[PDB]
Amino acid sequence: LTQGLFRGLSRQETHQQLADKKGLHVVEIREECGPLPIVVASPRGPLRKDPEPEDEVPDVKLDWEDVKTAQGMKRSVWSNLKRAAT
Amino acid sequence: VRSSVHARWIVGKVIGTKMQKTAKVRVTRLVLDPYLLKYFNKRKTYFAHDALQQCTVGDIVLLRALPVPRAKHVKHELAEIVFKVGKVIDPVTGKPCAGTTYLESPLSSE
Amino acid sequence: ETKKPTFMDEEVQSILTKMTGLNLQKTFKPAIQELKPPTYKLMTQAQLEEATRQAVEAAKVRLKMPPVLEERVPINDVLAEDKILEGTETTKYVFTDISYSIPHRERFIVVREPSGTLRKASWEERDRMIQVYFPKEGRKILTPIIFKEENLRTMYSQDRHVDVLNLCFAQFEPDSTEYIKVHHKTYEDIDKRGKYDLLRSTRYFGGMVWYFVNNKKIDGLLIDQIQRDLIDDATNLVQLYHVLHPDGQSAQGAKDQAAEGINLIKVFAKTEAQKGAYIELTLQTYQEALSRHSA
Amino acid sequence: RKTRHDPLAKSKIERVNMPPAVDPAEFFVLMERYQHYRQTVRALRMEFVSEVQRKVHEARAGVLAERKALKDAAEHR
Amino acid sequence: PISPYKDEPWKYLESEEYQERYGSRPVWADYRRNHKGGVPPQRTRKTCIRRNKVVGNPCPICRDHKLHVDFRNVKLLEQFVCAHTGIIFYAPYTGVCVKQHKRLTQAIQKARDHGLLIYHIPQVEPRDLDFSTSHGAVSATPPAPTLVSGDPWYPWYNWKQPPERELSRLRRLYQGHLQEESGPPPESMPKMP
Amino acid sequence: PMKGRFPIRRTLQYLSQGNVVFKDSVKVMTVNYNTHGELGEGARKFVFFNIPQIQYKNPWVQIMMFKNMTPSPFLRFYLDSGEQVLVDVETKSNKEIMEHIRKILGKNEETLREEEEEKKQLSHPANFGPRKYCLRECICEVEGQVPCPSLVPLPKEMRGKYKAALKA
Amino acid sequence: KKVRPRLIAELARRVRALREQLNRPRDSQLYAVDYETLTRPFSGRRLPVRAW
Amino acid sequence: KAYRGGHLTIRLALGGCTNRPFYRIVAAHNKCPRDGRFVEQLGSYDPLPNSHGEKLVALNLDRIRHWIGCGAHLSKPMEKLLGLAGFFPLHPMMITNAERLRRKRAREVLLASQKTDAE
Amino acid sequence: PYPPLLRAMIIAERQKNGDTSTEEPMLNVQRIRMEPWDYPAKQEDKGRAKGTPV
Ligand SMILES: [Mg+2]
Ligand SMILES: [Mg+2]
Ligand SMILES: [Zn+2]
Repeated sequence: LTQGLFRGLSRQETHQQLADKKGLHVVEIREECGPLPIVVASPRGPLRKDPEPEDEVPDVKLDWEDVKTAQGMKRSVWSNLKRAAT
Repeated sequence: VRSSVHARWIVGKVIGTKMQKTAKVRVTRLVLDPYLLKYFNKRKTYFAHDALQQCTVGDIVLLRALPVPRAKHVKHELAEIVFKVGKVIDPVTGKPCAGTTYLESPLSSE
Repeated sequence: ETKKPTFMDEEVQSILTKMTGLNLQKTFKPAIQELKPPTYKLMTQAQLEEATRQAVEAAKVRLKMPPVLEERVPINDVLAEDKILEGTETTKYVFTDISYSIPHRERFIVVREPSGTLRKASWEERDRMIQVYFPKEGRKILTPIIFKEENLRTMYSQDRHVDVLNLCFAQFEPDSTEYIKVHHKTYEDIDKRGKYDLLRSTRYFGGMVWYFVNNKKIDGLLIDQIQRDLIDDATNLVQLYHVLHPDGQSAQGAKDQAAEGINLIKVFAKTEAQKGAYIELTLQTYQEALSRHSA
Repeated sequence: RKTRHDPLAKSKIERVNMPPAVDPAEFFVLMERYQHYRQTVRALRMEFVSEVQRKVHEARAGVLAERKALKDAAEHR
Repeated sequence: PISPYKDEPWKYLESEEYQERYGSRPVWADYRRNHKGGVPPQRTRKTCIRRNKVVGNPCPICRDHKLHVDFRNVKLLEQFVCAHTGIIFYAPYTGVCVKQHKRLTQAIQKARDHGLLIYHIPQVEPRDLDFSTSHGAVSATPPAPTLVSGDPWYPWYNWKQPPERELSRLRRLYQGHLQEESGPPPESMPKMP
Repeated sequence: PMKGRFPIRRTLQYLSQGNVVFKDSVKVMTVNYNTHGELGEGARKFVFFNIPQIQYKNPWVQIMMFKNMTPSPFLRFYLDSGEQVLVDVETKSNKEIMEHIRKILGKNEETLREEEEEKKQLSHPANFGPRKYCLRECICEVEGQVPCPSLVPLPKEMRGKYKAALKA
Repeated sequence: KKVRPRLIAELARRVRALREQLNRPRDSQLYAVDYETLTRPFSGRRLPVRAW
Repeated sequence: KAYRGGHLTIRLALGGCTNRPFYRIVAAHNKCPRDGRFVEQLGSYDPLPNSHGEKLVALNLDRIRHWIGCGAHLSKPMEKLLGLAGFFPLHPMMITNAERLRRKRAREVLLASQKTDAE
Repeated sequence: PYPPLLRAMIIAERQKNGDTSTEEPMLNVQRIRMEPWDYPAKQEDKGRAKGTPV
């Protein structure tokens, strides 16, 4: 668990790194901030003019636990329990 | 217009012609699995009235609900044979076909 | 003949909107509420501008100026006076029609008095009864103590004049007496302390200007706009005052001198503005600063 | 409550209910009131029935209802 | 003990004594509950003080007698309100007992009503689409002819004396079961002097 | 991870994104498509992606699909009146197929908006009852009214226990 | 959908209906009244006081 | 449950708790329990005065006119609520009880006067 | 005359629709054929006592 935790956190991709790789702006959308587009990272080099291909159906692998929780089908007496501040 | 039969229009596949003036038709519907959220075919057997006994085992038929059930289990009648078994006529072009190849070329009649 | 323009007229709407200004930062300020993990999108320069345009469009809807209404006439109407029921009941009965497909200003709310007289419910009673059967978020059946003089002055001391207007709008109807008093008291505190910038880029800015023009007290607002380099809005303030007061010294002075642009303020400052000397000094200070930047 | 098959109580075998004494003046005035009140309510009831019948007919074969039916059929073709 | 800051609760948080003890972090930061198992009970103790006696592990509010829960003590209440969401932490989060958490909830609500505590106030849409007041429900309906003349809305509302023959008919119909005949009622409701 | 390729198809979020709501006339929809051929590429994607969306929004419409029976893919709709609607889908993307059937046999946005408003009238805010059906249970929840005796005890004058004692 | 029929329920229903016609009470029995006690001997119910 | 005969009736269903009466105006079958199944609730009635000294009555007039036109009867207390609202003419019992109350208080005045005058 | 609340709503409906008239709405109670309570009823529709003797 300890070695796994440091492995993933070391390999996370920052927004600035993603913007540089894709050559595009990374825009943050916050529900609290409404529809206001917020630029968190911009590529230092040339900026691409062609938009990313908007795939109608993304081919990504979904964890069943996340989907089941989202649909409310996951009941658990041990979830969302009130606990001390961390 | 009014009919007591719940299933007004249904399309199924004939699985038996062993009864007089009645074709046993199997109807499949897509039913959602509550947990897997994937649709699987659910098959129910319907008896259809066939006056001319022109149905053949293995074809696709259209069933119209009778105003009243003429028998205990016969509630529908043969409306139109959508796809005859082995003698399918392509609705788009009107030419006979055998699978994905036209038996008669659509360019024969321009 | 000649009719004075109303608050909802397009000429007034266009001028007030330009005096409000769309600030996407303030119009969509990060609110302190329950938060969710934000989503991220990879957008080009063209898409980012389009997203900015949609935020501008959504800002206009949020910045729609509420209509301004006069105080509603109190309802004193009697449907019938049945003297037979006099003294039989010690408590009056309030009847509210709760039919769903009826506007809340067209519902028959009647009160059966202990004297036996059947009368229509007053405005204060009608608003209270509507919330009972058709609750609205943010509106309390009992008037909150926030609207007392001491509590409101506390809000003013904290520069939260927008919060007061938000609370008043949710609780009281626009034509209610309490709605008018709270808005008018809020406007007076703004003018006294020169807090006009708080209501900028808000849907309530237009009402503040409308209150000031109708009382010929745009002297404070004109000073603030000039000091913030808003001459285009400052000129529109003088022009709007002239439109709503054709028979005035400033309005007649403008016609005689054919003043336009900055000259309009000078005519208004000398003729009708109470603090004309301060306005002239303020306008002179801006004009000197602008000249240096021109060179 | 008691059913039809439950035996009658013994204490109420000899029970007799005496009708209340009648005030001649109040009885006649009140009797007229019940003949006027029920006349007005029945007239009100007839109007309420007609409104319900009219609303059903208007939704079934009203001018506005039939106009939508022909409009949808025209669009479908 | 008698805290001298009871009159002005906000004075305690500005003293040098407060800075030495808590510092720049909330009062409940160093408090940790004592319970069995890894999952704490979903409800804290009902009260840390019983009959003027303090339990062995007092809650952060109860452990300091100089901390007074009052709506004027705005700085203290902010420590129990999430600065990013504006909601009030539940009892297991901070560790305060149920009695003091209820006192905190009332104090926080009281502070918001008076405007002493800053909270998010959403912007709502107007209730009525149309503001016209010309409808008869809110306007003055023309009076009925009966109302103008002062007559009852119906003729049978008032008392009308029955004919003598009709009264005799009722007496004959109800012989031996007759009450004293009643005249017209008083025009107005009497009152006790 | 969820089993199968494109696991998003088996989520309620994806199935509720269907914009095609068939009219009351449509009863049976039959899909004939070819498993192979570049021209029938849209038909296969329509079955793979859009068919679950259509059936979810139209639970009472029978959907039966036939594979490799005709040289070209097509859609057939059987209306209640007896009219049979034929749609050609050859060399058309699944998005184009989705929009075509919606245009000819799907209810417009105006009709769908009207239907939702009818359900709003069913739940009347002024009604009192269980939380399942009504917003409030008792008039005591309305502020300004006499509160529930469980929370705030009533005065002895308003309680029947002391009404009889005072009288007798 | 087959359910065990209740022949006796139908048999008892017809028997009760038939007996209520064959053994129906007559007006002389139903409406006889004992003028001394003002009660009907058929049912033993007292007549209303106002009818005495 | 299909009762034998019966009809719809607009009546008051008692809610609330002990010593806290609260009536919901509902349109239910005649044979149904007082607080049992109902077809449609048509309003509410709070007999206890609130902080403003008012008794709140809600009358879904559009639905009330609908059910009355469908043959629904009215309970006697409901016929008095409509009379108080002016939707219906005042029930004769309300007028009659008003006259009786006036007579009752008129006799009390005479008794009070005699006590003061004689003694 | 209409009851006070009903008359007000009917008159309010006229003003909302734009109709302007001072006529007072009234109920056609002429159709209502009030009958004496002692008027004979339908003996055909009246039942009969049961056959249980005492
Ligand atoms: Mg009658
Ligand atoms: Mg009739
Ligand atoms: Zn504690």
